[PDB]
Amino acid sequence: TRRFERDPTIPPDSIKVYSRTLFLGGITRSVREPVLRSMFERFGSVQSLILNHNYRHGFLKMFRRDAAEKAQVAMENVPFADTTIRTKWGVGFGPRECSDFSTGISVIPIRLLTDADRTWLVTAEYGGTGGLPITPGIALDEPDIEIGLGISS
Ligand SMILES: [Cl-]
Ligand code: NA
Ligand code: NA
Repeated sequence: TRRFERDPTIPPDSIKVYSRTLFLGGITRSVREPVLRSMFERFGSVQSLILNHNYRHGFLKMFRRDAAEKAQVAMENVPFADTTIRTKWGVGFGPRECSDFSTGISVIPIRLLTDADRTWLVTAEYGGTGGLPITPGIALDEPDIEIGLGISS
């Protein structure tokens, strides 16, 4: 079910966004996408998994925030081959400075949302407002991003 919570105790003129994105550290070339995908599918459905071995990292997005929380706890520090897979909260939406890297929760002043950010929030298939306007004092899950700005599809 979509998160759309009244969260009136957060700071004025802001929204709270729960990340669905996990940062993956320790990603040596012995750590491959099909294997990580199978590991994370235990916790829920995986929406995106992109490894960049050039940087020894990857980014995972779960369809559901609750699945991301379960995955982050279970996969926080996993010995594997020549490395240790280290799963931490990432940020996939909004200003990076607004994201608490300890918890994967952003509190974002509405004034810092770009027009693309605003549009993605209200039109996202997963996360976001579920088609409602952005107003202060609401908590939401990370929306899907990086698609065209449109309301016809
Ligand atoms: Cl799921
Ligand atoms: Na590393
Ligand atoms: Na570390």
